[PDB]
Amino acid sequence: VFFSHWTSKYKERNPTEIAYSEDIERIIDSLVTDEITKEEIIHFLFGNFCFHIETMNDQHIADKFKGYQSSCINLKIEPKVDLADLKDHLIQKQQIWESLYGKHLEKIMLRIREKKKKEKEIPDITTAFNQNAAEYEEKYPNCFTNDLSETKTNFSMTWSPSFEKINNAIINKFRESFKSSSRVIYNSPYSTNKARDITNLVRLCLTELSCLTRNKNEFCMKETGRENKTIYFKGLAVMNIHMKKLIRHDNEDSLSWCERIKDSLFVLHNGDIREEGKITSVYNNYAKNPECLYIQDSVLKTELETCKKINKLCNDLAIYHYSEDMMQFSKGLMVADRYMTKESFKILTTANTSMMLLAFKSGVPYIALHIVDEDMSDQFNICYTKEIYSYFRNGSNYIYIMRPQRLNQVRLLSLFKTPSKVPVCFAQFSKKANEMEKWLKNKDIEKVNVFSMTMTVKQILINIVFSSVMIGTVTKLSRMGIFDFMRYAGFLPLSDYSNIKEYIRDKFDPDITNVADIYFVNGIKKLLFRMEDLDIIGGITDLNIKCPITGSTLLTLEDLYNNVYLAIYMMPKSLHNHVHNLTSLLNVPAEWELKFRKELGFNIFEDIYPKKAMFDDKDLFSINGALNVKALSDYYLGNIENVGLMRSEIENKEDFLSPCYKISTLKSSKKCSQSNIISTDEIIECLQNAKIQDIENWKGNNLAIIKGLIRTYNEEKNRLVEFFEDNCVNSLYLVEKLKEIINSGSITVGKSVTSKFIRNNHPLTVETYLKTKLYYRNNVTVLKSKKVSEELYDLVKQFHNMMEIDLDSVMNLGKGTEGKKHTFLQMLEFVMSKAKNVTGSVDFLVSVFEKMQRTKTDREIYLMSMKVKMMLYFIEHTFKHVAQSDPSEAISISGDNKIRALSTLSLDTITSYNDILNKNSKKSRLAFLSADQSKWSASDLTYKYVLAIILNPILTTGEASLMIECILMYVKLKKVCIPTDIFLNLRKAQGTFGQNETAIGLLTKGLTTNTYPVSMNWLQGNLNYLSSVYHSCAMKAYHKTLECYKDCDFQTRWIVHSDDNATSLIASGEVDKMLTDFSSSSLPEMLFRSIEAHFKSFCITLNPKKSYASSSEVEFISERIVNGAIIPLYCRHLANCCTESSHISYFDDLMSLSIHVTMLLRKGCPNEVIPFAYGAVQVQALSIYSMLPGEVNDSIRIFKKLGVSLKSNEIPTNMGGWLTSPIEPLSILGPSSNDQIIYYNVIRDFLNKKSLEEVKDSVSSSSYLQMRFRELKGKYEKGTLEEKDKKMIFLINLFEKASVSEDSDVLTIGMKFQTMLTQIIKLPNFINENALNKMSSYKDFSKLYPNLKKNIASSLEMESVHDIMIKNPETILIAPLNDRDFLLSQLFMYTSPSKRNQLSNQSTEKLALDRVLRSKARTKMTYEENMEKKILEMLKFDLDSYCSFKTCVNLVIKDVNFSMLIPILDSAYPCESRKRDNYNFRWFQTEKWIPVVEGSPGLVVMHAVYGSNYIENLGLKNIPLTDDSINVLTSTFGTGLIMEDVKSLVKGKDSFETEAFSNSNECQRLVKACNYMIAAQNRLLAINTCFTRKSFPFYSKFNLGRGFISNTLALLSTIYSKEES
RNA sequence: AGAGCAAUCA
Repeated sequence: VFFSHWTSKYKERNPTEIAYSEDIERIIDSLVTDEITKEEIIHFLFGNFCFHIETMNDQHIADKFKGYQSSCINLKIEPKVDLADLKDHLIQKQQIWESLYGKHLEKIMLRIREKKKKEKEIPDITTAFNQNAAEYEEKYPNCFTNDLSETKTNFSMTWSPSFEKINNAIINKFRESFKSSSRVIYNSPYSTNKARDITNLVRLCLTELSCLTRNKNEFCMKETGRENKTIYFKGLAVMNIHMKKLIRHDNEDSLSWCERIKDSLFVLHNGDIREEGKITSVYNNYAKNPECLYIQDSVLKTELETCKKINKLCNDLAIYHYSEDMMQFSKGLMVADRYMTKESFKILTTANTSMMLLAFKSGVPYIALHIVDEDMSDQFNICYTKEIYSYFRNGSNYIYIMRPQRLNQVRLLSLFKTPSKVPVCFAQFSKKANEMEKWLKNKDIEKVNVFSMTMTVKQILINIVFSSVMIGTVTKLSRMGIFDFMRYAGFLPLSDYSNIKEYIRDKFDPDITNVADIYFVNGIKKLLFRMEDLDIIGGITDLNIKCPITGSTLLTLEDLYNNVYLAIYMMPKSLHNHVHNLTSLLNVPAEWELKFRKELGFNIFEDIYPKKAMFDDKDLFSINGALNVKALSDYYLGNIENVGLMRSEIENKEDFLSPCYKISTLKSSKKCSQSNIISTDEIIECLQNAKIQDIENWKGNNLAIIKGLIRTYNEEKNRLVEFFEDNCVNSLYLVEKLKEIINSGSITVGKSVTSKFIRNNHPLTVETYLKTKLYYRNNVTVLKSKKVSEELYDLVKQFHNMMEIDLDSVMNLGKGTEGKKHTFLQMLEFVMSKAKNVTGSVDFLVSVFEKMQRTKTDREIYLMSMKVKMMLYFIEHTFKHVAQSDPSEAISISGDNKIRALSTLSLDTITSYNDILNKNSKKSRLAFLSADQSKWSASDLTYKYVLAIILNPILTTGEASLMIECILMYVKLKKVCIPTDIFLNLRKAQGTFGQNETAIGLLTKGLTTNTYPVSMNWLQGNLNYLSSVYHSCAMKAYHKTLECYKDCDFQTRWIVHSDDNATSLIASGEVDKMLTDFSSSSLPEMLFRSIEAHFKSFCITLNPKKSYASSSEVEFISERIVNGAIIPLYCRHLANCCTESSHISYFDDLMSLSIHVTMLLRKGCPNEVIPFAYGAVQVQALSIYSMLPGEVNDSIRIFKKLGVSLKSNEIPTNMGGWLTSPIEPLSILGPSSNDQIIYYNVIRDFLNKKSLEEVKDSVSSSSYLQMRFRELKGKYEKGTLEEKDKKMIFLINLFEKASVSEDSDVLTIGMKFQTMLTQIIKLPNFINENALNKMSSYKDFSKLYPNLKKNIASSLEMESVHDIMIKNPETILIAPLNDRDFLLSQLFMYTSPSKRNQLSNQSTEKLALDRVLRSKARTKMTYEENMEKKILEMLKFDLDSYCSFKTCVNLVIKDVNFSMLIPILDSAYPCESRKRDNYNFRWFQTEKWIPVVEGSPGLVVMHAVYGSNYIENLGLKNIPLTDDSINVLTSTFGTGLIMEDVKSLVKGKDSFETEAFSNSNECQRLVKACNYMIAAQNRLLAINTCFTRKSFPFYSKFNLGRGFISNTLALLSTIYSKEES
């Protein structure tokens, strides 16, 4: 049935004695027990498919039986002759294999009893802290000091005192103040030549050098005296342009000092006099009158007043002005990295009236100067006692000079995100503080003041201000460490967890280097002391204390979880040093491989002899062996039901029989890191053709090779001599030529210059130096990051025997659909036959790159080659559907909603069954376990998967052999290549200081090899489905083992993600005797110890610290759920709103952040934080791209200057507008709703109607838009235009010019936003030529069409190129149908300007600085002038825009979601009758969705957390617009190649005449009007489509659809929140 | 002086 096709060519290959390795024989020989022998285990293993015989085809049964007979013949036994004999043997087997679970149960009970007695008990938390400090002191001697005057800087690198007096005025004020007598006073750091030098330097630079000037602020130094030069040079000598000093955790002096620091900072913040600014304007717009974001304003009146009071406190506590000063100073410091030299300096002044920075030429050093009044002098001295060098007095003021500093670009960006970070932290902490929010509710907005506060509330406010500043201005790494400890130290209020003292004893890092984080450490210590003192409301009886903001009288656990996780998630990412981070990341697999190698008996040099028979129920690296195959057989038998249907579904849905470019994963542009090196033949032939007469004529590769071998002769003479001996016959000739070269004197030599030799030279030089350096009878290679699409193009070229690109070979074959194609497994078998040949095993080589994981500890990403990527795709996608049939598995998720769906399904099913089973039973106990495995990749085995390939009943004999061969080569041939820069750094350090090395220097033979072996550690992310299938198999085996206990009945449930586990267990019966036998005091303790023992038997290492068992709380990955009620956890979206952006435009960034705003609205956030989230995303977008109000490059200012009739809130977001949509259309529809509402409002205003029903009823009748356009034309002709008509003209022309926009040569088969408009304005990216030159498709393009196309004859070549494009339009119009449409499309992608900038490699952090430099520049006109001429061209009428107006009206009206949301939003009853009976943020739930998911019916909920569908798919019209605009563009290029003044053609061919008729009018609009009435819908056989009609079908029906209706669905409420009433 | 703790950037 269903025509089972042989999907391989390896039909005659068996898993044993036919594949490349004989490891299967000793895998078998290591599996024999005392009761089950060799013929028994091979009978079961190679013939257990007979249970899956009712649902397989006859060819499948015959092939598997022939494979069984061949394998049993190969393994030297007598096979069974018939199926009935095999079934009789198999039922005898199933008896002797079912007699194992009792032995396994006794083994885990003995293991639990053995592990119980070995532990040591920590007496208390203080002793745990002392033991951690003692072991850290043993690791680092003399680290702890008692002198506080030698620690690090306290208040980061920033100092912002408030100023009381209302660019050159501040500078000459500092000039006037800095000319008094020398009354310089120095201070001790905690109660002096550098201070004298810096004081003389600042007084010289402020007296004699500031008045040669440039750019009104930057001055140099040449024409001054010798004494002034000496003072300046001493100042820069001071500037410079283990040694750990730590303080203990039990210091009370640091606590008192930090309390005084907090009080002095709060006194300092209450002195500012400014009341206008840039951040203040946007935040006061969004939060001063927050009723403009809601629809039903009158039904809630406490929430909006609380938001207003928080905004008033932010205004009165200088939060906005402090953030503005930080952002301005960071922008100035980023800008100051310019073409200046070391003898010139810059003066930086922000809008603050008395703060000055002296910036000099790693970073930019600077000096800060402040002028404080007499009343705040002592508080300034206390608050900044660490960082004051000197101060003096002038009149009634004090002048302060601060220390020299230095900052990196990432820290400058982190300080640049201060207005996004700080105010939302202030808002959330002030909301979560109970006494603060009740005082704000008690007092009125006219009477809230700082000086009217109770002392407790004032202390809470001081803690909130200090915590908000220290969170939003994070620069160091000790804060990152203590917040990671605060992340993992929240497991106190649960049951048995085994990390109340062990986690603090092991994983705590006492890296306290200043006195500000002593506050956080004391807060977490107070919380743990209170917890150890001894749905769910917490803190009303625990009486605990918030870690950041003290905040007594806690309401719920949700507030503390959100506060702590917001503090975790609002840290930067890329703050680690590159060399140290990469050495640690390369050191972890080296030691984790040396541990396995030294444990299991292998020495360093030998290979990976697979099974030593020590992989049998041991501790470190072992499985049971004879239990794993029974568990896998039982899992397959209970899981796989229909083998033929499952195989057919795999072949259809995953596309095994499709060509490789039809696979989405193997086609997209990622990095694959192939190997590339210059061969030795090139080097020796370059040395042969090197001419002593042409020493001065050496340019390029010859010079690079010559410098490399000159450095090799200077450093490793014997190595180079033996290299010449083993690679050239005329070694003496090469040696004497070397002597003649080095005796010429026309070259340059180099000493030890660290990584600068790599940095400022050619890569060819350093790679030939490494190759000539590390010659040890081997081949050393480096890795270069290539592209996946480019490697697929090269592989498709190589499969068709096209070694070199030929003009006629590609074009001669591939006619139509019925031309030559290929399949994925044909390519895979060709690639495997290539890679099995002897080539040095270069295909299995991995490069390691650094991921950014927001923590001080860092993860890594691995780059595997194309061949290994294809075998991993094969394995991981033939195991994808096996996980899709498992209901207890959660890697086959439909996004993020399904995770919560099956988590709540597990919890509510086990709670319901416990409530059912509790009635009239003997005893009942329930437990849950949130588990996290220790090391999922390094500590696990890989030969456990070979045992799982064989038992698969889906596969047949021949594909399982190929998978076994792939895995056996993957284990044995894998190695990791060290990057060249850190390799040379390690070699230099070992040469000059160490002469000995660590585990990496033991795996490498004394740092003489670039690559080191890693074998049993399959790297992270490579096997994500197989490991989860094995995890579920292990859990099912655990349940079947628990079934064997006689006294009690156990029911287990589990949810499996890779490296995750959420187990739940109900036990009934003799629970006391059961717990006595299991040596546990409670069921969570039993579950913890039994799961640990069983997983250790299944080679899965459980982490005893970061895993906890409880009785009512489950945590799968996040968003913990208690008693069937979920905890929201919106703080991830809250922190993502303020930190992460794409930095590609303003429009795209605004929609990307609005996605997070919508998701935060769906996750159930309080009403107060919503305007601050609006302001935060607006501050980020406007501060990076379209400048925030108060400066040049605005948009409202440009509109006001040009006098456009649109209002301030009517600007669309593509023109630089603001996110001004209401909240319910945002939460339901999405970020495109503001553009839709703007267009709908101007459409209703122009058509003079009242309701959407009337508008659509008038539009649906014909002869209406024509008469409206005729009336508008007559009004423009007479000149009696109105405001509504001008707005409609502007928006019609905006929609018409959005089709043109700029850089619109993109194919864009799938868009990101599905928005109605386009981007319109794009700053040109940083485009190079070297990265374009490295591409092999670019080399093929430059070889096939010559160097005239590299960057008369060029015109005719481009004419021929577009002629062959016009002759085959399917190449540029469709994604590649077959061969002769993919590779030549890749060559065709390089034609014309503005098509080669689609290949971009700029990171998201190196693009923001480029955009900051680019926006204040000419890229040539300007940004503001480009915008001004765009509105000047847009304000005119322009003719034949009726079709654009009609399509705009149709696209607005036709949306079913909009047309069903708008009347029910306009006519929704406000409250009651089971709508709005609660008011504590229980209106954000009901009025958001309950009329809507009752309008779109199928629900009964009142309080829910939503995971929505992709119902707003507004992308079925923009893709036709893009496709026929692309066809119009290439037709325009062809006809402009033909002739000029193309308005009417000269009667060429039929395609030219039809394209002339197309572009006489608007082609996209008239083909839309044609497809509106025609219903052809041809079958796309690529034969009759050209026969029927060329142009209109070829750019109408070839987008696989026309303009049709959308679909609505009921928003998919995952599960309820806890219902309140 | 500042950043970091593989003996690193200035």
